[PDB]
Amino acid sequence: PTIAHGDGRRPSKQRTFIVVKNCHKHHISTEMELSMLDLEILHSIPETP
Amino acid sequence: EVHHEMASIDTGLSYSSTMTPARVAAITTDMGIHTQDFFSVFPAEAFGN
Repeated sequence: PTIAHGDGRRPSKQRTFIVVKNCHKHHISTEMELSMLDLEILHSIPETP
Repeated sequence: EVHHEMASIDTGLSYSSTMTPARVAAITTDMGIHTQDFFSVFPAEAFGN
């Protein structure tokens, strides 16, 4: 909004802003080293305690 | 263009509203050491030679 001027200094025009807002696309990445000799017993089925 | 005329009448016989300096929010100009250039503000006058 704007105040309508009372005097004849300048015409109290309307105001609208066209603003463009650029987004912040972030990438987060860790690692988790996991040993394959646990994967080998992951794939095997167990039968003994 | 929408005009809006408004009329204000004073229903009191004397003053009814008061202004006062409350707090200096800022001193805009500085109190520095300048000088009005008289060769700029009285530019027509000059010496003989």
